[PDB]
Amino acid sequence: FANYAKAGLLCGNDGLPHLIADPYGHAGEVFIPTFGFLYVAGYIGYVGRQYLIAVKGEAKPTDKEIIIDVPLATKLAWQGAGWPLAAVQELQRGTLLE
Amino acid sequence: FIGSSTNLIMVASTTATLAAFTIVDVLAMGAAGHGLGVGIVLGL
Amino acid sequence: SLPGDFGFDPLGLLDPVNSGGFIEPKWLQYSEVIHARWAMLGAAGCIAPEVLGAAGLIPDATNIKWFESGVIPPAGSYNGYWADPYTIFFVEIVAMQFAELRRLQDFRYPGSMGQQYFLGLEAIFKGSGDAAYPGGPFFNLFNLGKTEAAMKELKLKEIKNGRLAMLAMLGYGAQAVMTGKGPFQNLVEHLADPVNNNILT
Amino acid sequence: MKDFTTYLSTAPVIATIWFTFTAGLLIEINRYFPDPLVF
Amino acid sequence: RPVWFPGNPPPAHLDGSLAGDYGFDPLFLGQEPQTLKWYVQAELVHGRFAMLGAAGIILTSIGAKVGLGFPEWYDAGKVVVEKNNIDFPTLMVIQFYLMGWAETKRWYDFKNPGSQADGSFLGFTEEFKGLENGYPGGRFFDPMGLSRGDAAKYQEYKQKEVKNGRLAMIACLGFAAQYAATGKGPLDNLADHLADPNHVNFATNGVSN
Amino acid sequence: KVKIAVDRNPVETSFEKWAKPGHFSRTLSKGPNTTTWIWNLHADAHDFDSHTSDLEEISRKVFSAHFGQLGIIFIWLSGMYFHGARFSNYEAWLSDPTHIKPSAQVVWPIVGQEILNGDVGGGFQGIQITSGFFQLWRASGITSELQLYTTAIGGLVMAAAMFFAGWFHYHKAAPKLEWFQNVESMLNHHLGGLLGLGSLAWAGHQIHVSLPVNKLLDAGVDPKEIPLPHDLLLNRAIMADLYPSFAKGIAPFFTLNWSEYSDFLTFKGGLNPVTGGLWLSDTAHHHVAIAVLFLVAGHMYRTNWGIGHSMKEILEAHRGPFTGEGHVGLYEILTTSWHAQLAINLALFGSLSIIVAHHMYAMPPYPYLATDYGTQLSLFTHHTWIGGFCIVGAGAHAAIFMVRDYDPTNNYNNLLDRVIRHRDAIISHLNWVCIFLGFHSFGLYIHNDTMSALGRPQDMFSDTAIQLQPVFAQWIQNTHFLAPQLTAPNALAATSLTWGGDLVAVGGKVAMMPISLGTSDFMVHHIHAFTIHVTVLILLKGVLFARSSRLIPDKANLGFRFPCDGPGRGGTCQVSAWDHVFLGLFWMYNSLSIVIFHFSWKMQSDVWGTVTASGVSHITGGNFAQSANTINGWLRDFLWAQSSQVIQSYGSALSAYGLIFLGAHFVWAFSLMFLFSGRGYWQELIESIVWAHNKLKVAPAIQPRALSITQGRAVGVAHYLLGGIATTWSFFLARIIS
Ligand SMILES: CC1=C[C@H](O)CC(C)(C)[C@H]1/C=C/C(C)=C/C=C/C(C)=C/C=C/C=C(C)/C=C/C=C(C)/C=C/C1=C(C)C[C@H](O)CC1(C)C
Ligand SMILES: CC1=C[C@H](O)CC(C)(C)[C@H]1/C=C/C(C)=C/C=C/C(C)=C/C=C/C=C(C)/C=C/C=C(C)/C=C/C1=C(C)C[C@H](O)CC1(C)C
Ligand SMILES: CC1=C(/C=C/C(C)=C/C=C/C(C)=C/C=C/C=C(C)/C=C/C=C(C)/C=C/C2=C(C)CCCC2(C)C)C(C)(C)CCC1
Ligand SMILES: CC1=C(/C=C/C(C)=C/C=C/C(C)=C\C=C\C=C(C)\C=C\C=C(C)\C=C\C2=C(C)CCCC2(C)C)C(C)(C)CCC1
Repeated sequence: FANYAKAGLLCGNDGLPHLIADPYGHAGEVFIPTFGFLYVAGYIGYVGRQYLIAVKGEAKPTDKEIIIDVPLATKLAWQGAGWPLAAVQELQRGTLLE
Repeated sequence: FIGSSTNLIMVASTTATLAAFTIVDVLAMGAAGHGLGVGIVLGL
Repeated sequence: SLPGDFGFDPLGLLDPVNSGGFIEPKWLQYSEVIHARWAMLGAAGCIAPEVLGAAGLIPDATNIKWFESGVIPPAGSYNGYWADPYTIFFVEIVAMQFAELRRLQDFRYPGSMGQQYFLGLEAIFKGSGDAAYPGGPFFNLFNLGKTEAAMKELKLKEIKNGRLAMLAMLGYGAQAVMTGKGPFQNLVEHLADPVNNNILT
Repeated sequence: MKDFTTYLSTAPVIATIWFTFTAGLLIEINRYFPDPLVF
Repeated sequence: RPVWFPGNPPPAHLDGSLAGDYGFDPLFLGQEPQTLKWYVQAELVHGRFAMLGAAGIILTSIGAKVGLGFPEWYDAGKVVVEKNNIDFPTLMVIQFYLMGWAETKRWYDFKNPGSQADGSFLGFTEEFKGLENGYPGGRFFDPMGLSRGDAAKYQEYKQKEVKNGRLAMIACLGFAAQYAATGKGPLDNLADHLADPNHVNFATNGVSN
Repeated sequence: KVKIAVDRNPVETSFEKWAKPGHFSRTLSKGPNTTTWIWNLHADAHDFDSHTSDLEEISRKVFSAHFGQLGIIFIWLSGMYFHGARFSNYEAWLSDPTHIKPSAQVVWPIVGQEILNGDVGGGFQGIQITSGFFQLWRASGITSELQLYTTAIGGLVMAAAMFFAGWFHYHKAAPKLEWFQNVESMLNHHLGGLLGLGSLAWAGHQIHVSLPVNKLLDAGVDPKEIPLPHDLLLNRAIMADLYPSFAKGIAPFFTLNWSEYSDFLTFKGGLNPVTGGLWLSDTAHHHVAIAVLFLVAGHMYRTNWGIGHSMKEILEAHRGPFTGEGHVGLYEILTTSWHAQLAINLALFGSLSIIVAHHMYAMPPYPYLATDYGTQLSLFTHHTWIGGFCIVGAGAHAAIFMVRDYDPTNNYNNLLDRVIRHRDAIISHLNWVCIFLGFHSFGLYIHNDTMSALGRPQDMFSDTAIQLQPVFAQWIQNTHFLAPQLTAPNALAATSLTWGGDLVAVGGKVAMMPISLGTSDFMVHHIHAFTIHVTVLILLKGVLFARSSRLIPDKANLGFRFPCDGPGRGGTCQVSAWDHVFLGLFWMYNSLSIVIFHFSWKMQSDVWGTVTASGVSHITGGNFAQSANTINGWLRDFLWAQSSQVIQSYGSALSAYGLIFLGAHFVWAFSLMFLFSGRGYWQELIESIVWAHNKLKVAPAIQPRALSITQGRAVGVAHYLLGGIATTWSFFLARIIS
């Protein structure tokens, strides 16, 4: 309770903290977290993209969806840290779309 | 122990059932007479 | 081919057609013998104090029943020992680990225990092709059964003293649970009044 | 053990060795930073 | 040749070529030859740290059991810290830097034979060579040059080193499981056992452990 | 010549096949092209008959599979003991049963879950268990946790041994077909060793450990102060003191003076008044008799000596005029088909688990069982379920035999043939009887609802207005309470208080009391009997026409598990035996659900409650007889009124039940998506989504495919059951605990 009073959330006639979702009194409620997600989700997605494409050219790709090449994935895992800088550059370059 | 109405009946029921022969027949009709006799003693 | 064969197998165990695991001719002749050899140790070992003590050679302390020695604490434990019964059981485990597993490695590989050094004894522990009957200067110092005939008969002699001593142990136990006395106190009391000191009583 | 490791790198095994990791991580962070509605 | 479990033959992947090779990998861990090249260094370092550590306790402990000055290995970290000027967090961080450096360089010799050899450092070229996975040698690691002496003389030491290594690793963990079960120093655990060995065992207090 | 036959080392033990999913079939071994592969390999994982034609390999697989199962179950049993030792209130519970709630689960302190650790007594904070272990433990004579720990470690070892056993008997020493076919020997050994020596040795535990320790506890003496159960063995002075006949030892046994053992081997019946459970003495004598019965029974069949019956002989003997050749051919079937055996065994197990529920309902065999209403409702509902499922399974496999194993040419059987030749009469008659039953059961409730709505209570089916008395049942109840006087003289009280009088109560709560039977009970039983008959209709129809019908004569070739044979013949949706099992599961759920609702309402209204000044206040005040005659009464007096405690369970220890209450509705409703739809839609949906993937170069190699029609049905029924059952589960437990 003390740590929402220090955070300074808006509490209604209910007595419960409601949230603010547009602009700057209450940025951290949604506006910051929001990026958090789009990053880590974009991270997961782009790693998964770089895996499936990296397999694609190897006779039978379907085996690598099941008996997953772990040491391939764990290298793509770290590579997928800087993904928006790659994701942008790939949209530029024009290898992003079929 | 070789005396009472418990034993008198047990020995009578065994020799009666056996009279009605290799290895397998004796242990069967012996367990018949004992399978018989026990109820007579726990009865009377 | 096995000694002690008087043809007694109601339960088709030694039948070699489609055998597996521990229902193996080679295996069971082994067990029976090692069983025999232990059983004879236990038979003579369980009674000896009760006898020799009664004989008045052994002091008042030592002259205990077999189950009062500290094997089964609730039935009685001894005191006057080099140590407690658990500091013993460890000295046992290490030894019986060595001397049972070695014996397993002759069973598993005939030649083995001959090659890999063991303080000069590796020379001794060569085996005899037959597992149960290893021999050599360690386990046959007097080179007895010098002929194939005299051996086969000694192998006859062994199994029968054994089988007897195994039943004797089945004796001393089943006897001790019902009596609550040692099978030598049971024997002398049975010499004194055969019909009063009995199962039926 | 080339074979044993391929099995450990099977889909259902990886998923589980991955989820116990990203579950712990989220239980862990909720311990030392308890009860978040901001950050 | 001699083996861990006499009679049972040793597994193929063990040649009798490596120091302390007694056909012992009952769990097929070090089968793929690279993953064993990795374990032969873990084992060496583990044993070298364990040896320094065992020598490290075995001398403090007699030093404490010879004159009432030195502290017991358990409560001898705080005694170093509190008494003397120094802090914990920084040591722990300083350590991590130096050990970090020292390791991160050994780290890139496992994957690359003669990597750090390139002089890419302080011009020190020939001192950071390969040689043999586990023995780096040169003027630093083997100053006296037993490394560059004789074929047999050095082969026998590999043997000595791994064995002492494996005994110190045991020894160390006893120190650690003996303080635990009895709450005393390893020359109080040793004095109590010499005076009355038949009674002062595990059988008393030290359970199955 | 019944003998030990084994193959040596039939299968090597390296991980070469682990690393190859779907090794077991030539089809799946090729790998996945589509995602359907993934499902198939789990679907057919245990289906050994389709893998191989060799009955040997199948036979080796099946029990090793059973050793694995038994290992798992031991590990499970190990679990409960350990927690009962480590994380429980049992010692606190072994000192004031009445005022401590049984608990053997603790939550960790994170994420608000702490609230689940409720005020359960004995100075311990936790989850109240309803498994009934605490009473088992008291019945077994367990006094301290240490004992529970030791039992736990033993179960873990046994788990290891069973796992070892299962690897062994497949990889080192796999038994030969001959072996598995020694039915007479198997039967004899299972009857005499397993059941016989099992209950004999147990009865040993009961006579040497349970009976003494129980009397001292019921006496009231502190459990810590109670002598240890081995000292009862070596000091029989304590046993002599507790029951006198021990002084004479095993002499009265051999001399046939058994009447001297009347101290601890009784026939009293009723309940122990101080504990609300059956006499342990009755139970000890029960197991003693049963052991002898089974032991002698297990010496019926011929083995390695002339003596004994042969199964085939008894079967071939038993024939008559109406049936023709009768039982002939059945032995050969039941020695070559696992499915047929599975079918038999599931029917009778299932039936057994339900009779176990009832008999445990009516005759609480454990201490302070009866008065732990949570435990009693949990156990009866549980055991009623698993029975339910097993019975449907019996039907399923019966059909599987019917399709895959039946071969008249090779293995002829006439009973079966005659059954097949008049199936139409059987199914038509079952149809009729079911419509009958449906009308004259449901119709009665609708009639009542209408009369009640139209203001005509005097015209209703009820004790007040209409009387439909259970005259037979009342007769049998009459005969049961008068039996101890006439037909069972040596028996002191009745088997159960729900027949006799003598209302026995413990700790101010009702343990048991006479159950009145009126019109409402007349109703619900006939509903049941309706539901069972419908379920039987579906499943029997399924099994009898599995092979062929008028629509699809060659159904047998198409399989046990298959969707349809197209929109032809007017449309052939759900023709397969599987689909019958499918629909059978829903009706089974229906039937079983009314039973447990019947149980819960019955118990709270007419039986359970508190005991005041020479009088009884029931939990729901005897509303049953008057309310359960209309649908509205269930809707309101049972559902609506009782759901109160679950719906406000928030903010408490019971809140998890509210969460599971909602979650189970969710999952139930979620099933309907699968049940109501078809994969045609889903596959096109998937076409569009796949487009989207391909557009961004994120298409999978394993081609995404909608579930099969069959899988859609399986997922549907599974989520339907899980949702329904879990909702009733959260309901009862929160209700009865609060
Ligand atoms: C063969 C056959 C055939 C067909 O087919 C069928 C049938 C008939 C069934 C089968 C069977 C038979 C039989 C019965 C057998 C038996 C055996 C035995 C009993 C053994 C023992 C065996 C036994 C044994 C070894 C034993 C041993 C022992 C010992 C060492 C002892 C020790 C001791 C001593 C001294 C002292 C201390 O204080 C104590 C102790 C520690 C204790
Ligand atoms: C190897 C070798 C080598 C080289 O070359 C040479 C040499 C050295 C000589 C050798 C050695 C040897 C040896 C060691 C031996 C041993 C033996 C024994 C001990 C036996 C026993 C043996 C033993 C035995 C039989 C035993 C038996 C017993 C019996 C019957 C018993 C009886 C009884 C009973 C039950 C009961 C009662 O109440 C009592 C009585 C009456 C008492
Ligand atoms: C009647 C009859 C018959 C037969 C039948 C039979 C075949 C029967 C059988 C029966 C049997 C076959 C039985 C058995 C039984 C057994 C038992 C009853 C057991 C018991 C046990 C116990 C109680 C023990 C205990 C102990 C002691 C006391 C001490 C030490 C330890 C021991 C554990 C050993 C015939 C057909 C001929 C004819 C017609 C009629
Ligand atoms: C700010 C904000 C807001 C608003 C927002 C909005 C209004 C938005 C819009 C938006 C939009 C209007 C969007 C659009 C989009 C488009 C497109 C066209 C997309 C695309 C995508 C893609 C192409 C992706 C890719 C990828 C990646 C990158 C990674 C992972 C994998 C993947 C392949 C998925 C709110 C108030 C709510 C809250 C607060 C803040």
